[PDB]
Amino acid sequence: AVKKFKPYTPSRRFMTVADFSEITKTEPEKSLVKPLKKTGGRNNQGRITVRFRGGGHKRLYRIIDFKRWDKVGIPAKVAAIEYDPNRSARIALLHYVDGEKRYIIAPDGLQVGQQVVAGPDAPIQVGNALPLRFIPVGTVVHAVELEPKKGAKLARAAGTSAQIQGREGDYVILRLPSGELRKVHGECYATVGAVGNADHKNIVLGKAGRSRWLGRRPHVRGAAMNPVDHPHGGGEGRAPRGRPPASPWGWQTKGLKTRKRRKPSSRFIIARRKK
Amino acid sequence: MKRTWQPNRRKRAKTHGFRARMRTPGGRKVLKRRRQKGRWRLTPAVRK
RNA sequence: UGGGAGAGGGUGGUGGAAUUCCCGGAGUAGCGGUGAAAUGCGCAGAUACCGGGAGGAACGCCGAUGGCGAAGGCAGCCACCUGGUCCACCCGUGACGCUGAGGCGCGAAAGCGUGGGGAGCAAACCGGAUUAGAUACCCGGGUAGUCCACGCCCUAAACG
RNA sequence: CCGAGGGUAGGGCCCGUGACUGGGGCGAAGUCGUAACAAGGUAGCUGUACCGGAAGGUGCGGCUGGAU
RNA sequence: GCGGGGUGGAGCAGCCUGGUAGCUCGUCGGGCUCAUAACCCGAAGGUCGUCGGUUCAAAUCCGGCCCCCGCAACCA
RNA sequence: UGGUUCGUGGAGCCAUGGGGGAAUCUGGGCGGACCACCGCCUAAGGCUAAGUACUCCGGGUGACCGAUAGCGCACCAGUAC
RNA sequence: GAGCUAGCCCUGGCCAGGGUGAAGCUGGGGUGAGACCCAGUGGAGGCCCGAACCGGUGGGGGAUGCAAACCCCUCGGAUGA
RNA sequence: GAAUGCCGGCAUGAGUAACGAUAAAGAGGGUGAGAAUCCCUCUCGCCGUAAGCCCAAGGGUUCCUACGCAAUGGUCGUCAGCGUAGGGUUAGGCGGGACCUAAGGUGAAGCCGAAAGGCGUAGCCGAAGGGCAGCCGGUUAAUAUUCCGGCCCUUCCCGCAGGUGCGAUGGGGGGACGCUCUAGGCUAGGGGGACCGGAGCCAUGGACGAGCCCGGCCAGAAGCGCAGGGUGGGAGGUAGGCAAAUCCGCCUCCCAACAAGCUCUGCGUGGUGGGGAAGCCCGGGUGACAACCCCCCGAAGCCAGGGAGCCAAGAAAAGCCUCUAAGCACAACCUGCGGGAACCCGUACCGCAAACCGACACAGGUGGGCGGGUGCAAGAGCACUCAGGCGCGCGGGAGAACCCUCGCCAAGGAACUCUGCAAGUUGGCCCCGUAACUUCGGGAGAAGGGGUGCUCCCUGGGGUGAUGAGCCCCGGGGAGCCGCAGUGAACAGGCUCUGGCGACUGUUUACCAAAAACACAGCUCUCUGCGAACUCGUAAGAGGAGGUAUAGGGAGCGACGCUUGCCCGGUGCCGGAAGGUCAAGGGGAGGGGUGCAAGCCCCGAACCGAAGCCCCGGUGAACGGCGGCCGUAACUAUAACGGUCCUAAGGUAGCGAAAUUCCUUGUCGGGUAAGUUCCGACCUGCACGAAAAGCGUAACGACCGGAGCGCUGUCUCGGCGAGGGACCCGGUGAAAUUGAACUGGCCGUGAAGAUGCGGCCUACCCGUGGCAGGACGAAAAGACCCCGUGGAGCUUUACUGCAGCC
RNA sequence: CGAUGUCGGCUCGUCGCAUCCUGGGGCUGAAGAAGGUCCCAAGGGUUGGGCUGUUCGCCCAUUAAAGCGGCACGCGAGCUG
Ligand SMILES: [K+]
Ligand SMILES: [Mg+2]
Ligand SMILES: [Mg+2]
Ligand SMILES: [Mg+2]
Ligand SMILES: [Mg+2]
Ligand SMILES: [Mg+2]
Ligand SMILES: [Mg+2]
Ligand SMILES: [Mg+2]
Ligand SMILES: [Mg+2]
Ligand SMILES: [Mg+2]
Ligand SMILES: [Mg+2]
Ligand SMILES: [Mg+2]
Ligand SMILES: [Mg+2]
Ligand SMILES: [Mg+2]
Ligand SMILES: [Mg+2]
Ligand SMILES: [Mg+2]
Ligand SMILES: [Mg+2]
Ligand SMILES: [Mg+2]
Ligand SMILES: [Mg+2]
Ligand SMILES: [Mg+2]
Ligand SMILES: [Mg+2]
Ligand SMILES: [Mg+2]
Ligand SMILES: [Mg+2]
Ligand SMILES: [Mg+2]
Ligand SMILES: [Mg+2]
Ligand SMILES: [Mg+2]
Ligand SMILES: [Mg+2]
Ligand SMILES: [Mg+2]
Ligand SMILES: [Mg+2]
Ligand SMILES: [Mg+2]
Ligand SMILES: [Mg+2]
Ligand SMILES: [Mg+2]
Ligand SMILES: [Mg+2]
Ligand SMILES: [Mg+2]
Ligand SMILES: [Mg+2]
Ligand SMILES: [Mg+2]
Ligand SMILES: [Mg+2]
Ligand SMILES: [Mg+2]
Ligand SMILES: [Mg+2]
Ligand SMILES: [Mg+2]
Ligand SMILES: [Mg+2]
Ligand SMILES: [Mg+2]
Ligand SMILES: [Mg+2]
Ligand SMILES: [Mg+2]
Ligand SMILES: [Mg+2]
Ligand SMILES: [Mg+2]
Ligand SMILES: [Mg+2]
Ligand SMILES: [Mg+2]
Ligand SMILES: [Mg+2]
Ligand SMILES: [Mg+2]
Ligand SMILES: [Mg+2]
Ligand SMILES: [Mg+2]
Ligand SMILES: [Mg+2]
Ligand SMILES: [Mg+2]
Ligand SMILES: [Mg+2]
Ligand SMILES: [Mg+2]
Ligand SMILES: [Mg+2]
Ligand SMILES: [Mg+2]
Ligand SMILES: [Mg+2]
Ligand SMILES: [Mg+2]
Ligand SMILES: [Mg+2]
Ligand SMILES: [Mg+2]
Ligand SMILES: [Mg+2]
Ligand SMILES: [Mg+2]
Ligand SMILES: [Mg+2]
Ligand SMILES: [Mg+2]
Ligand SMILES: [Mg+2]
Ligand SMILES: [Mg+2]
Ligand SMILES: [Mg+2]
Ligand SMILES: [Mg+2]
Ligand SMILES: [Mg+2]
Ligand SMILES: [Mg+2]
Ligand SMILES: [Mg+2]
Ligand SMILES: [Mg+2]
Ligand SMILES: [Mg+2]
Ligand SMILES: [Mg+2]
Ligand SMILES: [Mg+2]
Ligand SMILES: [Mg+2]
Ligand SMILES: [Mg+2]
Ligand SMILES: [Mg+2]
Ligand SMILES: [Mg+2]
Ligand SMILES: [Mg+2]
Ligand SMILES: [Mg+2]
Ligand SMILES: [Mg+2]
Ligand SMILES: [Mg+2]
Ligand SMILES: [Mg+2]
Ligand SMILES: [Mg+2]
Ligand SMILES: [Mg+2]
Ligand SMILES: [Mg+2]
Ligand SMILES: [Mg+2]
Ligand SMILES: [Mg+2]
Ligand SMILES: [Mg+2]
Ligand SMILES: [Mg+2]
Ligand SMILES: [Mg+2]
Ligand SMILES: [Mg+2]
Ligand SMILES: [Mg+2]
Ligand SMILES: [Mg+2]
Ligand SMILES: [Mg+2]
Ligand SMILES: [Mg+2]
Ligand SMILES: [Mg+2]
Ligand SMILES: [Mg+2]
Ligand SMILES: [Mg+2]
Ligand SMILES: [Mg+2]
Ligand SMILES: [Mg+2]
Ligand SMILES: [Mg+2]
Ligand SMILES: [Mg+2]
Ligand SMILES: [Mg+2]
Ligand SMILES: [Mg+2]
Ligand SMILES: [Mg+2]
Ligand SMILES: [Mg+2]
Ligand SMILES: [Mg+2]
Ligand SMILES: [Mg+2]
Ligand SMILES: [Mg+2]
Ligand SMILES: [Mg+2]
Ligand SMILES: [Mg+2]
Ligand SMILES: [Mg+2]
Ligand SMILES: [Mg+2]
Ligand SMILES: [Mg+2]
Ligand SMILES: [Mg+2]
Ligand SMILES: [Mg+2]
Ligand SMILES: [Mg+2]
Ligand SMILES: [Mg+2]
Ligand SMILES: [Mg+2]
Ligand SMILES: [Mg+2]
Ligand SMILES: [Mg+2]
Ligand SMILES: [Mg+2]
Ligand SMILES: [Mg+2]
Ligand SMILES: [Mg+2]
Ligand SMILES: [Mg+2]
Ligand SMILES: [Mg+2]
Ligand SMILES: [Mg+2]
Ligand SMILES: [Mg+2]
Ligand SMILES: [Mg+2]
Ligand SMILES: [Mg+2]
Ligand SMILES: [Mg+2]
Ligand SMILES: [Mg+2]
Ligand SMILES: [Mg+2]
Ligand SMILES: [Mg+2]
Ligand SMILES: [Mg+2]
Ligand SMILES: [Mg+2]
Ligand SMILES: [Mg+2]
Ligand SMILES: [Mg+2]
Ligand SMILES: [Mg+2]
Ligand SMILES: [Mg+2]
Ligand SMILES: [Mg+2]
Ligand SMILES: [Mg+2]
Ligand SMILES: [Mg+2]
Ligand SMILES: [Mg+2]
Ligand SMILES: [Mg+2]
Ligand SMILES: [Mg+2]
Ligand SMILES: [Mg+2]
Ligand SMILES: [Mg+2]
Ligand SMILES: [Mg+2]
Ligand SMILES: [Mg+2]
Ligand SMILES: [Mg+2]
Ligand SMILES: [Mg+2]
Ligand SMILES: [Mg+2]
Ligand SMILES: [Mg+2]
Ligand SMILES: [Mg+2]
Ligand SMILES: [Mg+2]
Ligand SMILES: [Mg+2]
Ligand SMILES: [Mg+2]
Ligand SMILES: [Mg+2]
Ligand SMILES: [Mg+2]
Ligand SMILES: [Mg+2]
Ligand SMILES: [Mg+2]
Ligand SMILES: [Mg+2]
Ligand SMILES: [Mg+2]
Ligand SMILES: [Mg+2]
Ligand SMILES: [Mg+2]
Ligand SMILES: [Mg+2]
Ligand SMILES: [Mg+2]
Ligand SMILES: [Mg+2]
Ligand SMILES: [Mg+2]
Ligand SMILES: [Mg+2]
Ligand SMILES: [Mg+2]
Ligand SMILES: [Mg+2]
Ligand SMILES: [Mg+2]
Ligand SMILES: [Mg+2]
Ligand SMILES: [Mg+2]
Ligand SMILES: [Mg+2]
Ligand SMILES: [Mg+2]
Ligand SMILES: [Mg+2]
Ligand SMILES: [Mg+2]
Ligand SMILES: [Mg+2]
Ligand SMILES: [Mg+2]
Ligand SMILES: [Mg+2]
Ligand SMILES: [Mg+2]
Ligand SMILES: [Mg+2]
Ligand SMILES: [Mg+2]
Ligand SMILES: [Mg+2]
Ligand SMILES: [Mg+2]
Ligand SMILES: [Mg+2]
Ligand SMILES: [Mg+2]
Ligand SMILES: [Mg+2]
Ligand SMILES: [Mg+2]
Ligand SMILES: [Mg+2]
Ligand SMILES: [Mg+2]
Ligand SMILES: [Mg+2]
Repeated sequence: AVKKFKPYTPSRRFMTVADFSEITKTEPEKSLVKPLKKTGGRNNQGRITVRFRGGGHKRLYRIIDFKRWDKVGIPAKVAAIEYDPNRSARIALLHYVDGEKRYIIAPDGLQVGQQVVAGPDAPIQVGNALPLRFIPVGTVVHAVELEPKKGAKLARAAGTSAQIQGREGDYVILRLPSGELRKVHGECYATVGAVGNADHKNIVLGKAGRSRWLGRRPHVRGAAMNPVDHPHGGGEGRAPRGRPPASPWGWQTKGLKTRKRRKPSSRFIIARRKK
Repeated sequence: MKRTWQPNRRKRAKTHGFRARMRTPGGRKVLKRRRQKGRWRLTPAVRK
């Protein structure tokens, strides 16, 4: 669930944390962790290209297997369920019968000790990876490749899934986490089921510092700035917007669609998103 | 208070050093210029 | 001990009809609605018809004046888990019973919190008509809500 | 030592009272509408929510103390 | 100090573009009703804030006076 | 678009980023939109002295300065600071 | 020019000593089982007091200053953004 | 001769201010031409979580001696961080390199850019991170983990022996890790001893004493001992760890498992080598053959890669171990001996400071370690004091005003004042005891009160010992003594009530604003399907993100509670394969030029021709907006009701003289003797109002209002005292300012405020301490205002462009 | 305008008189007492508080009275802010 605190300090009043119920191994696999280069939000020009980032906890990057069709027909056992700081989701450690050890994003209902596999031959059972065309229409699925062999790009966030709507030619029809209706190629791989830790969204950070722990520096409102800095800058005392609400760089930020109309992928998007 | 000048030999050599100068076209011009005026030092003295 | 009837309760699945919406055909000068109309939708191609897709809710005929439950209440179908009850044989125990201030659980609808869902319906609301007025009754729309999960609320013409 | 009591400091209950404010009860022939009683001219009553000058209306479920 | 306004009883057209004062309500008369409101049929009432000028002619165009509601009054 | 005196002008000429795209002397460019006549010239390969520029350097000469002048420095000055 | 200053990156380091006593765990009551109450244990926190250290609230002094921002008295944070 | 001119020189202010923390001096004796200031001694005072000691930056000879005193030194100077000369820094083991990586930097390959250049994988560079071999003592005027002595260790090369399938920039293990809490055992360090060693000492009434005073250790290989760290063992298979593999990984099997074993650390002991006080004899000699023991306290340090809990999930690479590959097995490596070999750089001295950063020998700034003892509950607080260091580089007097810093004050007790500003009060610990309200944590240290020393007696539990004595940490009960007073000194909250605003901890205008502002968890809107959107860049390339809609960007609002109404006509935005316009282009009715012509050249209407705009729609937690005039109730007053005009629609709930109320100190009530402030009401709200959020809210606040109690020099109202200045003397000696000055008052006059002109009056010459009315005193070419066809920043549906997007 | 610091307070005064009080008077619709009103007179005096930044003013308690004005709305090289 979601663990609560008694209000013994003001921020403790609302702060909520993960239950970590599913977690079975509390340190990572040495052979599978590489160092994380923290950016600060700065590019190779040294320039801040993403505002309000930095100062967060040190992290190691667990290398995750987003391919899976590496080891086709080679089964693996669920050795443990672990903490990854780099994603909303949890990661499952697999010991293959090969001896090879890899990480995958852990789906909901995945239990430690069960045996998972990848391939056309695979059973439709939670934690298995098949190319989409061999998965029964109407079944929940995650970790979806966008193009064949190019890597798992869809539904990797805690509690997300995409569902298989139907088929047409060499493509299948998916409903993504956003509720968009997409044509994804038939040979694109996908893991059945949805990502675990679906109680993620119910977490209440509780205080400024919690955000700062996450590498999230304070976000300052344009309205609080000056005309040199923002369209919403200036004015004597508090001021309304006074123009169409805008970004620091001047584009409109309420409702202005931005995705490039002539994008080649337009041919493959059936229905724009949901709510 | 803390003042503006905090001597640091590594910083000096790396910012205004001869090797620093020679890399950048502007730095080389500083050298050319200082050589033309006949400066005794083309570059700050620092004990390495 | 053996036997029966049942929308009693819970969990998980699954079926077709209908409305809406989306796509493709074919097709044209209106459709819708009323007491009569107007708003509304439709040559930017609607209504009516055929094909395909998605999604939600409710279960037609059976269906009864019927059945179950202590009450609230319970209705497609399938399985699991589970309560109460009646009958028969007269086998077991031997008054172990009845009621019940407190307590405790249950408790339609609405409403509330967090998250999902949202086809139809529809407080609020907007528009059109009626009307002296019409903050209504009727009409075209429409948000919460109705639906699922969990936790609250604990009311009733909770009636025989 | 105890000790009537006096003093200081904070609590509890009752009483009277207060600019103002909330509805209540009464008050021969006030202003507005007409909700209910006949199918009361939209059956009524209802718990609840929301709304409106006001009675009231509407939604959701319920009862007949309604249909004739 | 700058602006709009003044017209049957009430609220508003007409002025801009001179000649022709209108719309809803109210008032009155007659209907329907046992009666009243609603409703139906007809009717009256402004002489245009006043004073002067322009004009053949002024609600209408120009100028004073009175009123009537607006907007401003900043740098110290 | 640039260059020429030429700022779109009647705007040729020389150059060229884009599109199209020939011919070999009966070929081709030019003579200020364009046409015809009359001429001038021979693109899309390269090189080429002298006359011209300048003064770190050496010298010559000043109706040039004469230590606040003359170079920033007559002197251990691009120094001390 | 980031040897001041502002943000980020990498690698090191500092935070006397007291105080409060969350979750959990154990035991006891409890109930069909629970929720739950009790005691002990425990040692949470942009928790409390307060040095170092980081500040700079109120006042006074200083004002060709000790100082081109200082001094004294007081006052803020002090396991955390 | 003037430019607040430029350069230089010298004046004035002036023998004036000042001579840099108020920690403080006095005397004797040396030196010497000269001494408050240099040397020596005694006395006195100051620092001692430093103002003492080590280390790193930085400084660069300042270090040590000798000789000096012109300048530097805020005075003097015989002294010096000054001048001159000489001397001084010693390493295989300490630091850095010949080792390794981090951010970052650079960069074969590769990419991009007019040129310069930008980027970039591997590699390489890059350290206060990882790895790595020295500890104690003596010595010099000055160096010492470096020289010397004792004990100890590392690498390289060669050789001997035993041993093995040897061999790597390749594989694999290890290296390798957070925050908080914390066990066991030690050590650093400390306290005590009736014990051991010690020169001495008996004072002034007492003490020859179990009296005083002093000291009672340091380093140390192998071995052993204690405490910990790390590590399972053996087979079979194996398709994975880009080749191989007996290594690791996976599966199976046997065995055993907080043991043990194996190995690695720390502490102890340890052959040995050192060290060794007070006192008084001139740094040394002596003590001294010094003693070198026992008990207690006890780390934040060691064992350390220990343990536990938590979430925010906590570097790399080499050294080292292992696996094999070319290769090679006369080699090669492993082990133990042994000889040999072991380079470059730093090393002085300052280092919280007179040697570093601040123009200064500057009350400022500067990272790390050590930082003794007693007492106060603790402590790095506080007072004293040890080792050690200092009395701050002008003094001597006097005892005015006035200023600073400080102490006390009769009666009053906020009457002071914008304000209790400031200063009192309160103050630690222990015990009792504590309200509204609340989100059940809190509010709480609420408030309020009691105790606090010392002596004797009895006693209760813990650590170490042993289960005891002793030492040591917690306590409890009774009887007494003293003073004005027992946290007797120093350090250490005044409290309450009620409003506004912001939930809260935080943050901010370096150097006049710390707030109510920013931030914040949280809420909603919106964009984005991943080669994402968006940001940076001409680009390449990055960030986003090694992320993937429970995610990332943008925007408003800003815990939480109850809520967030009506307007889509204008603007934005979103949707709309129609219609209207629409640029290049296409198309070429038809005209035009020239030509004898074939021809070349030019204009050119219809018609087809995108986005955009028009147009049709949707949209408010999008830009925004949310009426007027008349009448009307069986008293008056008011208007639930009505009439009409306009609008896209006419402000809902909740609030309201408000951080908003002009009229205004609105009116009423409360508090006060008295209240333009305050709180509570009313509502004709100049000009609240619902995420530029509305109405509330416990807790919080160096924010801003109002009040009360306490207590006070704030005040009535001032008085006295203290020190540092002011003042006098010796030493040193500035500054701004300054047209020149032989520089009075009144009434006038004058460019309208006269020392300077007129009349009058007054006045000997010259200083010193004082006060500030004037010299329209100083300072700054008014910052307000205007002017200038001066400038800049910012804005927009001003103009014209440009990037960017379509 | 190459600068004449600007409200109010505090402190320190001084001047005017168109007199608030005290002294002296005339007229009174002056019985007395207590007033009204005018003349003379500037010697001295002219309170402490609540509210506001306030000057002013209102209020409280007194008073013989609680005067009004000038001095750069007297006075910031005197202070406050
Ligand atoms: K101004
Ligand atoms: Mg919580
Ligand atoms: Mg979990
Ligand atoms: Mg690694
Ligand atoms: Mg770079
Ligand atoms: Mg750069
Ligand atoms: Mg950004
Ligand atoms: Mg950033
Ligand atoms: Mg995770
Ligand atoms: Mg983080
Ligand atoms: Mg913000
Ligand atoms: Mg601002
Ligand atoms: Mg800027
Ligand atoms: Mg802008
Ligand atoms: Mg703005
Ligand atoms: Mg501003
Ligand atoms: Mg603003
Ligand atoms: Mg404003
Ligand atoms: Mg706004
Ligand atoms: Mg854009
Ligand atoms: Mg979509
Ligand atoms: Mg500071
Ligand atoms: Mg500092
Ligand atoms: Mg350096
Ligand atoms: Mg540096
Ligand atoms: Mg350099
Ligand atoms: Mg030279
Ligand atoms: Mg240089
Ligand atoms: Mg058509
Ligand atoms: Mg029997
Ligand atoms: Mg119920
Ligand atoms: Mg409710
Ligand atoms: Mg609610
Ligand atoms: Mg409907
Ligand atoms: Mg008595
Ligand atoms: Mg009814
Ligand atoms: Mg009725
Ligand atoms: Mg009815
Ligand atoms: Mg009716
Ligand atoms: Mg109404
Ligand atoms: Mg309704
Ligand atoms: Mg009936
Ligand atoms: Mg008109
Ligand atoms: Mg007309
Ligand atoms: Mg007429
Ligand atoms: Mg009758
Ligand atoms: Mg032109
Ligand atoms: Mg032209
Ligand atoms: Mg031309
Ligand atoms: Mg030709
Ligand atoms: Mg040509
Ligand atoms: Mg020619
Ligand atoms: Mg010609
Ligand atoms: Mg030619
Ligand atoms: Mg040719
Ligand atoms: Mg030539
Ligand atoms: Mg001459
Ligand atoms: Mg000369
Ligand atoms: Mg020369
Ligand atoms: Mg920096
Ligand atoms: Mg704690
Ligand atoms: Mg804290
Ligand atoms: Mg420390
Ligand atoms: Mg103070
Ligand atoms: Mg200053
Ligand atoms: Mg200070
Ligand atoms: Mg504190
Ligand atoms: Mg002249
Ligand atoms: Mg001058
Ligand atoms: Mg001159
Ligand atoms: Mg002179
Ligand atoms: Mg003198
Ligand atoms: Mg003088
Ligand atoms: Mg002096
Ligand atoms: Mg001094
Ligand atoms: Mg001084
Ligand atoms: Mg002293
Ligand atoms: Mg001498
Ligand atoms: Mg001295
Ligand atoms: Mg000490
Ligand atoms: Mg120096
Ligand atoms: Mg000298
Ligand atoms: Mg000197
Ligand atoms: Mg001297
Ligand atoms: Mg050595
Ligand atoms: Mg070598
Ligand atoms: Mg390297
Ligand atoms: Mg580069
Ligand atoms: Mg290196
Ligand atoms: Mg290193
Ligand atoms: Mg490390
Ligand atoms: Mg070393
Ligand atoms: Mg050693
Ligand atoms: Mg051998
Ligand atoms: Mg071996
Ligand atoms: Mg080998
Ligand atoms: Mg690691
Ligand atoms: Mg933590
Ligand atoms: Mg321990
Ligand atoms: Mg030791
Ligand atoms: Mg001790
Ligand atoms: Mg001892
Ligand atoms: Mg004696
Ligand atoms: Mg293998
Ligand atoms: Mg292999
Ligand atoms: Mg094997
Ligand atoms: Mg000795
Ligand atoms: Mg001896
Ligand atoms: Mg550990
Ligand atoms: Mg690396
Ligand atoms: Mg071979
Ligand atoms: Mg051989
Ligand atoms: Mg070498
Ligand atoms: Mg040395
Ligand atoms: Mg230090
Ligand atoms: Mg020094
Ligand atoms: Mg400087
Ligand atoms: Mg000094
Ligand atoms: Mg100093
Ligand atoms: Mg200095
Ligand atoms: Mg210590
Ligand atoms: Mg203490
Ligand atoms: Mg004197
Ligand atoms: Mg007193
Ligand atoms: Mg008092
Ligand atoms: Mg008192
Ligand atoms: Mg006062
Ligand atoms: Mg106050
Ligand atoms: Mg105070
Ligand atoms: Mg105290
Ligand atoms: Mg409570
Ligand atoms: Mg207390
Ligand atoms: Mg005593
Ligand atoms: Mg305190
Ligand atoms: Mg207020
Ligand atoms: Mg705050
Ligand atoms: Mg709040
Ligand atoms: Mg906040
Ligand atoms: Mg500031
Ligand atoms: Mg500044
Ligand atoms: Mg500033
Ligand atoms: Mg200040
Ligand atoms: Mg503050
Ligand atoms: Mg401040
Ligand atoms: Mg804020
Ligand atoms: Mg919120
Ligand atoms: Mg850009
Ligand atoms: Mg760009
Ligand atoms: Mg990345
Ligand atoms: Mg805000
Ligand atoms: Mg509440
Ligand atoms: Mg609108
Ligand atoms: Mg619109
Ligand atoms: Mg619209
Ligand atoms: Mg178009
Ligand atoms: Mg709104
Ligand atoms: Mg009336
Ligand atoms: Mg309003
Ligand atoms: Mg409303
Ligand atoms: Mg009001
Ligand atoms: Mg008031
Ligand atoms: Mg207002
Ligand atoms: Mg007012
Ligand atoms: Mg008043
Ligand atoms: Mg009162
Ligand atoms: Mg006041
Ligand atoms: Mg009030
Ligand atoms: Mg009013
Ligand atoms: Mg708003
Ligand atoms: Mg509150
Ligand atoms: Mg504050
Ligand atoms: Mg005083
Ligand atoms: Mg004195
Ligand atoms: Mg001198
Ligand atoms: Mg006179
Ligand atoms: Mg005069
Ligand atoms: Mg004259
Ligand atoms: Mg005269
Ligand atoms: Mg003066
Ligand atoms: Mg100037
Ligand atoms: Mg000027
Ligand atoms: Mg200024
Ligand atoms: Mg100026
Ligand atoms: Mg002006
Ligand atoms: Mg102009
Ligand atoms: Mg002009
Ligand atoms: Mg002026
Ligand atoms: Mg002046
Ligand atoms: Mg008089
Ligand atoms: Mg009399
Ligand atoms: Mg009388
Ligand atoms: Mg007088
Ligand atoms: Mg006043
Ligand atoms: Mg007033
Ligand atoms: Mg009298
Ligand atoms: Mg005046
Ligand atoms: Mg004045
Ligand atoms: Mg003043
Ligand atoms: Mg003056």
